[PDB]
Amino acid sequence: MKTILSNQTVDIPENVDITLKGRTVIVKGPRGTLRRDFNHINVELSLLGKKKKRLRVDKWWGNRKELATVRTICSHVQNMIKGVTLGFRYKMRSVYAHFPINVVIQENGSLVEIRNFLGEKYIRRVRMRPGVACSVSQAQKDELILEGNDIELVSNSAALIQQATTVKNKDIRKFLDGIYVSEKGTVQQAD
Amino acid sequence: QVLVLDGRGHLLGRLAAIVAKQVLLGRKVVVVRCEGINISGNFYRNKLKYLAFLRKRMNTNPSRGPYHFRAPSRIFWRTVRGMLPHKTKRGQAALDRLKVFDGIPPPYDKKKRMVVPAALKVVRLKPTRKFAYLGRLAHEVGWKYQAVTATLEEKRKEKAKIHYRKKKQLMRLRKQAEKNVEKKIDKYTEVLKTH
Amino acid sequence: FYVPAEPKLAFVIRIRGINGVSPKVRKVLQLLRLRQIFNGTFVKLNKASINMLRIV
Amino acid sequence: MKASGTLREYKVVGRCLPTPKCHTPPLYRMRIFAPNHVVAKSRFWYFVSQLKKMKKSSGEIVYCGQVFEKSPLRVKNFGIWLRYDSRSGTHNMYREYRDLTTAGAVTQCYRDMGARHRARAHSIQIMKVEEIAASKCRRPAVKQFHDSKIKFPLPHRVLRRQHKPRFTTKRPNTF
Amino acid sequence: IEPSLRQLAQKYNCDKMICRKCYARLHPRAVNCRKKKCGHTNNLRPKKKV
Amino acid sequence: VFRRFVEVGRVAYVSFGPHAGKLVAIVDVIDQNRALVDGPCTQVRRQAMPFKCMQLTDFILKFPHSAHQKYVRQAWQKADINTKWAATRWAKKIEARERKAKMTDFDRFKVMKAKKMRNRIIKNEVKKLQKAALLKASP
RNA sequence: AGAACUGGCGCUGCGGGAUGAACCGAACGCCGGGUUAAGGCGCCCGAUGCCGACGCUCAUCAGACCCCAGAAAAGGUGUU
RNA sequence: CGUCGCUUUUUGAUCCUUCGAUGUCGGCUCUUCCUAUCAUUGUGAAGCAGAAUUCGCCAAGCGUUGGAUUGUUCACCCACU
Repeated sequence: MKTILSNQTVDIPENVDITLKGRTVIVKGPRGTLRRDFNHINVELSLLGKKKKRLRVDKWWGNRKELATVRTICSHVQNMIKGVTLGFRYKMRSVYAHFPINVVIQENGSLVEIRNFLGEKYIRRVRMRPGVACSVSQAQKDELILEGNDIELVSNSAALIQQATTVKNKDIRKFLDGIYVSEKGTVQQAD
Repeated sequence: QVLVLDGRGHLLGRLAAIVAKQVLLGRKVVVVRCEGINISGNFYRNKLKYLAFLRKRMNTNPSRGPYHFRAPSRIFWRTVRGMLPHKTKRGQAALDRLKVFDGIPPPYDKKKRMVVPAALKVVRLKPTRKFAYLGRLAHEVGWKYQAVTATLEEKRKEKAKIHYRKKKQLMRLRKQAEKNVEKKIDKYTEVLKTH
Repeated sequence: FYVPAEPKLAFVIRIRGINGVSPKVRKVLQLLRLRQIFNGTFVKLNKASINMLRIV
Repeated sequence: MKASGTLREYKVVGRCLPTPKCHTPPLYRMRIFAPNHVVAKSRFWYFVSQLKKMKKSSGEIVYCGQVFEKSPLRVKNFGIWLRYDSRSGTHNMYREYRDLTTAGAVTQCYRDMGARHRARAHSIQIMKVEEIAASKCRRPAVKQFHDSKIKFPLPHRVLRRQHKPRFTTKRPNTF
Repeated sequence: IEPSLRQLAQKYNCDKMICRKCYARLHPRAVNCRKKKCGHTNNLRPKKKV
Repeated sequence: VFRRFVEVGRVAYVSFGPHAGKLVAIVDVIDQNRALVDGPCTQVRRQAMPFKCMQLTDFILKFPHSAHQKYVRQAWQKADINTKWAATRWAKKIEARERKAKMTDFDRFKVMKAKKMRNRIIKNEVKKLQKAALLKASP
């Protein structure tokens, strides 16, 4: 079709300041900073105006699979804005039958050492992506909490745990055992 | 005398046909840094038809027969050979004017390198489509010299900064010197006829 | 609307070759004196001569 | 028809011959789009024979002139009606373009039917062509150029290779 | 057992759509199999409950 | 990024084609790659040139959407494009590119003698700034 | 396997179809200049090294030119 | 009940090639290839509780035996796996 442009904008609150080197975006905020390069995605970005901080992503030329990626851009900025002010917290809970899951942390809140999963002798050590924090819950049974700024480093690491607790050579519809994610939240609440 | 082609950013087939005609016309052509030649189509596609190339193997003894080269220099060399009449002695002599080098050797690191804007990926592919590097489909297929080459590139390119840093020292100087004019009798006739 | 006279003569050149030719169509080409390729000939336009030019 | 080159609109009128039974037949008129006037009076006897009982032997044409658009400078929006044939059956079609002349808008059809529908130019019959005014367009590709103070840049420019030295020492900026 | 957690395991293990051609384990609101081997077909059945 | 657009009224240079080397004023974009142009004061009349033919310049003209030749003629010479186009650094470069093409053999000799003269002068002078640069760094 | 009608091959080279009995051009004394048919013009390989026009399409088995040398029903929120 | 295909490991049909000759069944021995997968790796689905099974996917790396009868190919049986 080759339409004339589309554009979404992303409003920026005051404690976070987005600066851009190009199609690379640098996001500094209160609880750290993080950056993403979009040198594959063929769009211009424009932060415009002092004292209000609006980011304008627009694509002038394009087709229907090139128009679909202008929202994917602006929805990745809002995960960089939300994660650098609030952060991400994926609470996940252990579900077990007869055998209780023994889950500890070896290395400074990075390595996760899972044993006594389904009565097996084999420990399952999970080393995580750099930028998340491991923490066994308090005032709750068998809950594991991951905290960090960047969603794709939180969420991929929360996927490695759930994938490691995979029941093999069995009926997966019974034998419902695993450390499944149960909540998608923030580190700081209600801002 | 001899032209020197930097090979990165170029396409495999678009560059090697232009090398194949310029080498039939008597020139001596040297393609340098043929590690970063791009090749169209995504990487898993092009890695398939190179693995299909590897099993084209004569049954009765594979020692004689198809010689699968794996360095991206001889990948580029073999592409030129299929666009030359190499079974004739005019096509044999055409290959002897081609000398292809992977990385940048020291006879050819201080020359000025030329590019072919016919064959560039920036020119010729639509930018929203996927391409493959010849360096890492060589590295995926038995080319065991990627690390020892990419070490010698950054040893090469670090020595090339300190040359260019001091070159723009030199031409800041002869531009600051030509402020001290004293010569505008001679500046009449060049600006009159394109300085 | 003044419609002119449909014209009285034609200049007929041959554009196809000599071989692989049906026997009716190599008789009329023999009658129009078009034997080699690219030979031209002025022809009277008639009912007898138009219906030769449909054969050929 | 080959649709060779840019086309050229012809107004072709013609009538079947006066028989002893019928004097002065009504001299029909069509609107033939053809690359020259010899094809143009050849398509008249294709279309008339499908509509009336007339043919070239018992008829003649009494006009064949190029009829050309009055406003070659003003930009117009054309909506045309098609009757192409497909590989399975045949379909009616409405179809909109946007050109400075009528024969250039129907030329832009024959190219576009061959591009999208693979329809060869002998199998497609133009029914009628006229300019429409804006806010009666239905196609959102034609509709999107109805914008006062429209603006757009030219990204990623590529041209003139081999025109200059094939061999240069200069990576060409695409702006 | 813990029946609030019993539902949360079934969200990843039982509550999905199965295709009759590609046999994939899709998601409970699929219309097409994502896998290319069936040609993105549109005949789906729910994963069978115990 | 995208500092100059096409627009109703944008002055464009025409690089190749039948009007190679003349300015035009973009009047109406017609479909996606073809634009209605004219130059009333630069000897190119009204037609649709393709966009890959033209070169955008940085002069805009505030005339209405698709007016006649007259109002574009007013806006061309109210804004006085032709003196502003000569007084730009890019038409000096296309002026300079044709002066070098019509350089006769006798002038090309005179350029050579006056080129090799002043490059002696700088080289015998840029050596003096090298000579004083070490003389700073020797104490 | 067997008939009809026209041409061809057999008896017949040449250009094009990579290769070829019959296909498409085209028929031949020995040459120079000119031009073309069928076919083509990234490089083998003569000629697009045109600032060619407009669209369509991404394949983890792309596709690519009469005869002609590989495929169907059915299906696809893949795009148009 | 229909109906659309593929393969040349069956048999036909054909008679193009070989009648101044291409040594004609099977077995033994040995190599390599194909996948339309029996097992083995990693998986998806069951009317998958487990165990055993069954249906599908990437997949030919590797294995796929010892005997009684019989010229047998094939068949049938004993035994292991």
